[PDB]
Amino acid sequence: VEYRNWSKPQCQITGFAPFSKDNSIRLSAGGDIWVTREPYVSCDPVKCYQFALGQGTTLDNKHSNDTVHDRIPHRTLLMNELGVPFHLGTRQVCIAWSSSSCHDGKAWLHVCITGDDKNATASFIYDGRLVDSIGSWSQNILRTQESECVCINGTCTVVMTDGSASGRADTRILFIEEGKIVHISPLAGSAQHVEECSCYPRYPGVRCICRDNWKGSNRPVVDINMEDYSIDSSYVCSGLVGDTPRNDDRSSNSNCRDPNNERGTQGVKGWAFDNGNDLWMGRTISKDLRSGYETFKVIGGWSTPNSKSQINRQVIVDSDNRSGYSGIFSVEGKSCINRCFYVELIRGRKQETRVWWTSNSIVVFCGTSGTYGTGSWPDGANINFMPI
Amino acid sequence: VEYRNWSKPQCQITGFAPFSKDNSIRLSAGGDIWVTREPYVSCDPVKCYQFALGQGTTLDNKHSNDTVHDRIPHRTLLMNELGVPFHLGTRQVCIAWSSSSCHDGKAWLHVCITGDDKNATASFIYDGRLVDSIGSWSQNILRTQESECVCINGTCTVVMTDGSASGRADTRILFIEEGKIVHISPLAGSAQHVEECSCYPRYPGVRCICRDNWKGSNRPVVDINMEDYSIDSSYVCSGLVGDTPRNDDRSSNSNCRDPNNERGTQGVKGWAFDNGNDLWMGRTISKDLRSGYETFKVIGGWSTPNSKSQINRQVIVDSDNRSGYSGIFSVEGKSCINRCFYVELIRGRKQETRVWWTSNSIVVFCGTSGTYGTGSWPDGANINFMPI
Amino acid sequence: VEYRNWSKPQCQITGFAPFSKDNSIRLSAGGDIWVTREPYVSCDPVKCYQFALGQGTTLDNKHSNDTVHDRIPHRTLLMNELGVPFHLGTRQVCIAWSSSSCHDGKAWLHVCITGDDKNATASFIYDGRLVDSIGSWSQNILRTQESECVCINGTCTVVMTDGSASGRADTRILFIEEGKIVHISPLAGSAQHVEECSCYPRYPGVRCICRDNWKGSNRPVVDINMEDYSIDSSYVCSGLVGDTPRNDDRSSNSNCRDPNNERGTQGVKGWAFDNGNDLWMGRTISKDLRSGYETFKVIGGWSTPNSKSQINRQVIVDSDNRSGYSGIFSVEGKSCINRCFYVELIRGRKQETRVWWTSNSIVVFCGTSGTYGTGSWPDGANINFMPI
Amino acid sequence: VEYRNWSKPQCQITGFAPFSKDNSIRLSAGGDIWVTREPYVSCDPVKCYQFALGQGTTLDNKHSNDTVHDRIPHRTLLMNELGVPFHLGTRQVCIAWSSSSCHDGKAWLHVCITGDDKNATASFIYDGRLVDSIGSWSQNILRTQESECVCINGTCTVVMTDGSASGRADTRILFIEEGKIVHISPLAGSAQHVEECSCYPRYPGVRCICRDNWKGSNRPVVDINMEDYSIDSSYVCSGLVGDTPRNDDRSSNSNCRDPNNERGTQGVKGWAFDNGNDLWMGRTISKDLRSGYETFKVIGGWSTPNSKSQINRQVIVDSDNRSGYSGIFSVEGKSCINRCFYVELIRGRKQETRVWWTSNSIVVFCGTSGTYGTGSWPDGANINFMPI
Ligand SMILES: *[C@@H]1O[C@H](CO[C@H]2O[C@H](CO)[C@@H](O)[C@H](O)[C@@H]2O)[C@@H](O[C@@H]2O[C@H](CO)[C@@H](O[C@@H]3O[C@H](CO)[C@@H](O)[C@H](O[C@H]4O[C@H](CO)[C@@H](O)[C@H](O)[C@@H]4O[C@H]4O[C@H](CO)[C@@H](O)[C@H](O)[C@@H]4O)[C@@H]3O)[C@H](O)[C@H]2NC(C)=O)[C@H](O)[C@H]1NC(C)=O
Ligand SMILES: *[C@@H]1O[C@H](CO[C@H]2O[C@H](CO)[C@@H](O)[C@H](O)[C@@H]2O)[C@@H](O[C@@H]2O[C@H](CO)[C@@H](O[C@@H]3O[C@H](CO)[C@@H](O)[C@H](O[C@H]4O[C@H](CO)[C@@H](O)[C@H](O)[C@@H]4O[C@H]4O[C@H](CO)[C@@H](O)[C@H](O)[C@@H]4O)[C@@H]3O)[C@H](O)[C@H]2NC(C)=O)[C@H](O)[C@H]1NC(C)=O
Ligand SMILES: *[C@@H]1O[C@H](CO[C@H]2O[C@H](CO)[C@@H](O)[C@H](O)[C@@H]2O)[C@@H](O[C@@H]2O[C@H](CO)[C@@H](O[C@@H]3O[C@H](CO)[C@@H](O)[C@H](O[C@H]4O[C@H](CO)[C@@H](O)[C@H](O)[C@@H]4O[C@H]4O[C@H](CO)[C@@H](O)[C@H](O)[C@@H]4O)[C@@H]3O)[C@H](O)[C@H]2NC(C)=O)[C@H](O)[C@H]1NC(C)=O
Ligand SMILES: *[C@@H]1O[C@H](CO[C@H]2O[C@H](CO)[C@@H](O)[C@H](O)[C@@H]2O)[C@@H](O[C@@H]2O[C@H](CO)[C@@H](O[C@@H]3O[C@H](CO)[C@@H](O)[C@H](O[C@H]4O[C@H](CO)[C@@H](O)[C@H](O)[C@@H]4O[C@H]4O[C@H](CO)[C@@H](O)[C@H](O)[C@@H]4O)[C@@H]3O)[C@H](O)[C@H]2NC(C)=O)[C@H](O)[C@H]1NC(C)=O
Ligand SMILES: *[C@@H]1O[C@H](CO)[C@@H](O[C@@H]2O[C@H](CO)[C@@H](O)[C@H](O)[C@H]2NC(C)=O)[C@H](O)[C@H]1NC(C)=O
Ligand SMILES: *[C@@H]1O[C@H](CO)[C@@H](O[C@@H]2O[C@H](CO)[C@@H](O)[C@H](O)[C@H]2NC(C)=O)[C@H](O)[C@H]1NC(C)=O
Ligand SMILES: *[C@@H]1O[C@H](CO)[C@@H](O[C@@H]2O[C@H](CO)[C@@H](O)[C@H](O)[C@H]2NC(C)=O)[C@H](O)[C@H]1NC(C)=O
Ligand SMILES: *[C@@H]1O[C@H](CO)[C@@H](O[C@@H]2O[C@H](CO)[C@@H](O)[C@H](O)[C@H]2NC(C)=O)[C@H](O)[C@H]1NC(C)=O
Ligand SMILES: CC(=O)Nc1ccc(C(=O)O)cc1NC(=O)CO
Ligand SMILES: CC(=O)Nc1ccc(C(=O)O)cc1NC(=O)CO
Ligand SMILES: CC(=O)Nc1ccc(C(=O)O)cc1NC(=O)CO
Ligand SMILES: CC(=O)Nc1ccc(C(=O)O)cc1NC(=O)CO
Ligand SMILES: [Ca+2]
Ligand SMILES: [Ca+2]
Ligand SMILES: [Ca+2]
Ligand SMILES: [Ca+2]
Repeated sequence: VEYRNWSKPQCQITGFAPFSKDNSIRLSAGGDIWVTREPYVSCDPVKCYQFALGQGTTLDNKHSNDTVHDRIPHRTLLMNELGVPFHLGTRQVCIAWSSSSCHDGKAWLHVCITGDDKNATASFIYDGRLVDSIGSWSQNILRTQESECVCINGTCTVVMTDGSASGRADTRILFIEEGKIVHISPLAGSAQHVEECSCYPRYPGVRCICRDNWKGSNRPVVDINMEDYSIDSSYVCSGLVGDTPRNDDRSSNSNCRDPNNERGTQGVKGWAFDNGNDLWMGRTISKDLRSGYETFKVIGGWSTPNSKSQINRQVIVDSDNRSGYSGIFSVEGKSCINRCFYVELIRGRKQETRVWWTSNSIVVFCGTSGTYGTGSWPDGANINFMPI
Repeated sequence: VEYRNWSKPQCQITGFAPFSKDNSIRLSAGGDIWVTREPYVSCDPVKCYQFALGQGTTLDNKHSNDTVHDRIPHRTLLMNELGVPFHLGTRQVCIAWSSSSCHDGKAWLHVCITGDDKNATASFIYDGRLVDSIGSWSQNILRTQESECVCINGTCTVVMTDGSASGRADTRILFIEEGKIVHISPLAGSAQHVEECSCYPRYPGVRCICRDNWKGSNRPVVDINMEDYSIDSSYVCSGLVGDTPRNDDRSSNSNCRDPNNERGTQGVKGWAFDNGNDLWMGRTISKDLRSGYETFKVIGGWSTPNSKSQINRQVIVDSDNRSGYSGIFSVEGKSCINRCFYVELIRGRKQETRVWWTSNSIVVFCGTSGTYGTGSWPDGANINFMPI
Repeated sequence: VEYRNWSKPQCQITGFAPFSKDNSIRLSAGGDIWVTREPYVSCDPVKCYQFALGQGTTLDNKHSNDTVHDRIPHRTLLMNELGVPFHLGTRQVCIAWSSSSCHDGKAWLHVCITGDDKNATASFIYDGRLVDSIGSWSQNILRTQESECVCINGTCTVVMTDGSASGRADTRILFIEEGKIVHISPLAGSAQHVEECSCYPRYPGVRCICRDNWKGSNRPVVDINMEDYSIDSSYVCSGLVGDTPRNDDRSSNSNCRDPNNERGTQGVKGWAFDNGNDLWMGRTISKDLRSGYETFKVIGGWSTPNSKSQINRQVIVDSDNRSGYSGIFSVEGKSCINRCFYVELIRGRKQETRVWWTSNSIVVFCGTSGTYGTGSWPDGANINFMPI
Repeated sequence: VEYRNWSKPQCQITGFAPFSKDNSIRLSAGGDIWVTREPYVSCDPVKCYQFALGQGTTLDNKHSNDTVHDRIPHRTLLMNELGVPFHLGTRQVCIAWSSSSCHDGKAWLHVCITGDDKNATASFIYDGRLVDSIGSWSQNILRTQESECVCINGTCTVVMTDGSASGRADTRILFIEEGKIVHISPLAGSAQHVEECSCYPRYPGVRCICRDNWKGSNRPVVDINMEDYSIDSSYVCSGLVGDTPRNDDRSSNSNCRDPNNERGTQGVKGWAFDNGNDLWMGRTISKDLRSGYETFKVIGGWSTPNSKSQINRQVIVDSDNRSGYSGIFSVEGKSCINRCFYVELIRGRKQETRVWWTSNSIVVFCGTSGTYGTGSWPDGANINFMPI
């Protein structure tokens, strides 16, 4: 085998077509299915798998009550082939309440994180074995992407943070090269608060549209140069803007340079990608809550400040139901590296209160230069038939 | 590996012998088994798998109530090795309420279809990755075979339709060549309404005995020439005729040229194949309802109008119980390409009303030049022990 | 790969050591486990698997009531790796109420039998695909071994019968050579009623200690010469004698030539093997019922009429609980072909009546030249905790 | 493939980072999970698996009542990939109430033990097939490690005992070389009662920190020279001392030469390893009960009598909950052979009495030269939500 060096032009996509869905919640009312959160999908050259931080339990387990909590010593990273639900036969690849896996092209790398918020650790399991580790620097919930890291020629770069939800955090980018961290670079550029990045190969570099829990609705962008370990950062030019909550199309702004300070203290993991001066992106159809999810093309959104010229939209999840976290994921084509996204459909506590558990099912569309109709693929679980 | 080029003489079969059965419904009253419909089986050179459009749920899930509906955003294409039921560990290969998979001889192709009836899309997932897509042309339930497409030297041909259940539809045949649609040809020949075809390799071409929901009981035939992308069509010569409902042996007819207009607005996916001037075929033992299923050889049925000279019959499913959809499937032998069929044994709503769910189990016999007894292999599930 | 030609001296065993056990019944009261019967184990060069004719249902399924019946259209041949129970994820390799599988050394052969007792068929699935078939000759429950057939250089020989439980049957031996039956030879020798043979390689031939439901307690022996397709037959010389029911050690006899007519109309699948003039063998500890199971070495038992000189006995299953069918199975060693056996531990109806189901779990010891203690490994399921 | 010859310098570890956890008990209240005990993990060059002696049942099976008993004919050795719970789809690799598996570098070896305490046997299944066996020598619960044996160049050494819990036992070390026992050597050195050893490669030899149920809290050490089949033994120099029960840090002692006779009649499987004159080790945080588990580095602990100079400690399992057995396990790195440990988290009868079952879940950290925070990863199962 050789390493993934991703040297192929990004495909010229026309929009998004359907790819996977697992009905996990639907099945949960009639099968021993896990109770996960903050999911994502990644693929090795031959096939894809779906990741998710389970709650160390099943929906029918009374151990589901209080599944809202974000970090318990029992959150383990599950890993199935893309399309097969998290049934008792699922492998818990490692202990972690926050993660990121990528496949250098020879084996898998799994940034797994557990422990006290104040003082947590991060295990770097590569090729099944624990190659290195690192500990909490700012002694405050050392976290990472909750999406897949990316590798180019042997080095895989994961951007992690440790600092303060709504406040100045110490974000840095590790260059774990085959399990062992070969270098660490503090965040450069303008960005004011990088959280849970959605990264993707941009030969010869890596680009990340992230989050910003501090004071921006417009998405942060963290560019890592693979050549010299450098870093740069900014924000998306898009005027539409995509985080949640956010202001609203008419009254939202961004200048690619600073946090817009428009309902900013807030967030949800999102994604996006350039293409010429344009920006393929997607956000919740709702601007206050995580309901529904749309995607569209903002002509100019990449290179021109506050552009609100939208186009090619699509309802992935109708507005009348829940959405959630969202990341990106690439797949090498025979001629070009395609772009794909997934959607976390969360159900349970806080929003819906009939139940005492909080799990989620996924949905994944993929770039396509072909044609396509219209639809809305929600979770589908009747909360009234659900356990608890 | 090389591609399947199917250049082998079709075996000279004597009848049909037993091959698989999964008791899915039987097991459903005592196990987390899925709730599928419109099943089929296909095989790559080494082994076979069984497909089925599940209802994004299990029989015990209250989410089973109303499983009668044909298309919900939750229907995903399941895929197991031939013989292992759709238990929670089954992979949902893609989102689709209508499909067709084939294996060019190097990897699998999966025509998956979801979305609004009015405007649906069709994803062409090949080798795990989404290679292309196409959208609804007549803006009316873009559908396909619900059986396996066939490939010769690299090009795989699936015939799809989009138009009007009982009325003129726009049927066309795509030539997806390794995920990407390399050509599309509108239906030629006489045929008046091709629906859910059962196709099979007929080196150097592909032949399809399909359905006809408009005005025929006799089965349509769609021949695709692989050489020039052409098309031709007609109807089976058989006087016995095999759709449902249909008239009845004595009073049924066909002339290989036009819809017989004998209870025609009606249908069920069926299959058949030539052999000299003869026609191996199978239909429900009942001519009004889908109960039971028989097979036999009509001497002349292929090349001579309205032939009712039957022979070599066999009861696969006794008349006293349910049958359903049915397709064909080929398997390369060491010297000849064998012919095989499967039977959808449906249970649940509308017909049986004790329950509120509608699932099905399969049965599959395969051509054989050997000897064989007689039997009847139904579903076997006691509807009185069944959930709901 | 090459074929198994078994040219190695049989190991010089000292007795039997433990190998597998699946606790299937025990697990059945707390898991979706199948309801099988007439089990057996076989191995391909690399590993072993365990076979069993399930009842097309689980113990918790109400579909378990009446699982006593021997042949229903729903009995399918299950196949797991040696040691993993028949859980919903088990593959139903084919439809069959009587079978025999062997592995020529390149792929598997599965003699599967279903259909009407009067007129049943026998599918010969080889390398996943149906290669041939044969139909019922004496129009009376065409059956076979319920153990593994054996192959030498490409030809695999299964001995089947069709005739009359307690009466003259037409037993014959097929020489299915890679799926296709290359020859059939009627039973020769003295034997008066061969039923469900336990066969084993005896380079360059195959030997079978079978059953005799007609008028013998002493076991039949069917030798097949691979060289010329011939056959020969007789009975074991052993005076101890091992079928059930049988007379009793003191008053039991045999002369290697004729049925002893000592409680003969009766049977249970058993096994045994030579070694010089001696005979390794095993029978139920009880001589009327199937309770318990023992093994021992009869010095002379092979070559000398009515020898009752026993030695090296062992209680595999203590007398206070159920046993059942039993077959043999070989395994190639690095220097010699080892001999192994398995024991069907049946539970359920007729004998135990608290329940309405009849399933079984297995136990398997294997030859050993080493040392070993003593024990008793029964089923272990508390019938009072069991479903129904 | 080649054999594992382990010729690499042991890594220079800084402490322990998280690796796996299976939440088995947590899942048991909502899934068909097995009821095991005395677990362990081992890895072949490519990946790891987790072993455990199940109780031939599930927690929901009424067959769980009385799962406290240590040896029943139904205890079978389960084997899953590291991270996937013991769900019905788990393979019972053999019959055994005491075991040890290792992988010579070409295939697996499984020392499985069952039978009467008085007269038990030990099957040596290698490469799937039973290669040899041995019987009970002192006719008293022939037992072994309950951890993984180790192999160097083709010979795998397991140290077994048979004798008297609290009294002089006959411990010996077998040198099973590819299934067949090529030599046996009685225990040499000073050690007074070796029980369930935790062994590890120390090129060109093997070292074992074991137990001592007789009259020591300080751990026994059994060194096996691979070169000449010799043996040597002693006790750890550490003054901290790690068994349970034990005296207490201030008042505990050891001189590397004799049993300390400090609460000695007692035990629990533990582990430890040298590093220069130092000793990496771990024990329960409690000195009377098995609650909690800690690890630390005793500077000098290896080469200097009664050293109590501790350092680098860590709470793996907080003191407020249960721990249990513990073994070691090695993993070859790209440059050095890393050291790892696992912790048996037991739940059920005797200690906790709300329930009638006694199962356990595991936790596994692995050596690391990196950094790491602090945490406590217990079982997590709310005994009040648990079955029975
Ligand atoms: C491909 O296919 C699309 C499908 O797009 C998406 O449509 C779904 C529904 O919106 C969405 O959830 C799914 O995920 C698809 O991706 C084709 O067009 C689209 O489909 C429908 C119908 O054309 C549009 O749906 C809207 O939402 C309501 C529910 O479906 C519907 O009621 C809305 O219509 C109201 O306005 C119409 C005129 O537009 C009017 O006739 C009615 O009055 C109607 O009723 C409301 O209005 C009144 C009060 O305000 C009262 O009558 C009554 O109380 C009621 O509340 C609306 O139609 C969807 O927006 C539409 N267009 C698009 C661009 O998606 C599309 O043909 C094709 N396009 C592409 C690019 O492939
Ligand atoms: C191989 O084996 C076949 C098996 O073929 C199929 O038979 C099953 C039953 O029909 C079918 O479900 C299964 O799937 C097999 O594939 C051998 O022959 C066949 O088997 C039976 C018996 O010979 C035939 O079955 C028919 O269906 C009824 C249920 O089994 C049965 O009652 C029918 O018989 C009535 O007529 C007979 C004479 O034919 C007469 O003796 C009785 O009176 C009987 O009773 C009814 O009639 C009266 C009122 O009308 C009253 O007595 C009473 O009220 C009752 O209702 C009939 O026998 C099946 O048709 C038959 N033939 C064939 C060609 O399949 C076959 O030997 C062999 N063939 C081949 C090609 O391999
Ligand atoms: C290896 O290990 C064997 C184990 O062999 C098998 O023993 C188990 C029990 O029989 C069997 O189920 C398991 O599968 C093993 O494979 C060692 O020896 C064997 O073990 C026991 C004890 O030595 C023998 O068991 C017999 O069965 C009864 C239950 O265990 C037991 O009660 C019987 O003993 C009666 O007789 C003894 C003297 O023999 C006497 O002291 C008592 O009185 C006892 O009690 C009954 O008798 C009276 C009324 O008749 C009353 O006292 C009271 O009411 C009660 O009913 C008997 O001991 C087993 O037979 C024995 N021998 C053998 C050769 O297996 C063996 O050491 C070693 N051998 C080898 C070849 O490896
Ligand atoms: C990396 O991160 C460690 C984490 O180490 C371990 O800490 C967990 C809790 O002990 C453990 O279960 C987990 O597995 C970790 O591996 C960082 O430091 C450690 O964390 C905490 C806080 O610093 C320490 O925990 C102790 O245990 C109690 C529960 O957490 C806590 O209440 C204890 O504190 C009592 O003393 C403090 C001063 O120490 C005082 O402020 C309070 O009064 C407090 O309250 C009790 O005392 C009074 C009565 O006696 C009353 O106030 C009241 O009734 C109450 O009972 C204590 O803090 C843990 O020991 C600590 N240190 C270490 C070295 O682990 C560490 O920063 C970093 N280290 C490394 C090497 O990476
Ligand atoms: C990126 O990876 C590809 C695959 O390793 C490299 O291209 C291959 O190697 C040589 C030199 O380019 C050619 O003969 C092959 O035909 C190439 N493979 C294919 C599929 O075209 C490529 O050089 C790598 N490096 C860069 C910088 O792109
Ligand atoms: C159809 O496929 C077969 C397999 O690729 C082709 O035949 C093989 O290739 C060469 C030329 O025919 C022969 O030496 C081999 O012996 C053939 N294989 C076998 C199993 O016979 C065949 O040419 C393909 N093309 C056509 C048009 O049939
Ligand atoms: C039985 O099978 C074995 C394996 O195919 C044959 O022996 C091998 O082939 C040649 C000729 O004997 C030797 O160089 C190899 O060393 C043999 N293999 C082994 C493992 O010894 C053997 O000839 C076959 N035929 C017969 C009649 O025994
Ligand atoms: C231990 O095992 C290794 C692997 O088999 C042996 O080293 C390899 O073999 C030759 C001779 O040493 C070298 O060319 C290879 O480069 C070695 N492999 C690696 C990865 O370095 C080694 O000799 C074995 N024996 C001993 C005593 O260490
Ligand atoms: C470790 C962890 O709590 N991850 C999260 C997951 C979801 C959410 C969320 O609110 O959906 C938040 C966090 N935490 C943060 O991002 C804090 O800035
Ligand atoms: C997509 C879809 O509804 N497929 C079907 C499946 C079964 C049936 C059926 O009636 O069994 C019908 C359809 N639809 C049509 O064929 C309409 O002409
Ligand atoms: C097909 C079938 O019934 N197999 C059997 C299995 C078990 C038994 C049994 O009685 O255990 C009997 C049979 N049948 C016969 O052997 C009749 O001679
Ligand atoms: C075979 C067996 O009983 N193994 C054990 C497991 C656990 C324990 C235990 O007490 O945790 C004890 C034993 N037995 C012994 O070690 C006797 O010295
Ligand atoms: Ca924000
Ligand atoms: Ca019609
Ligand atoms: Ca008899
Ligand atoms: Ca002790």
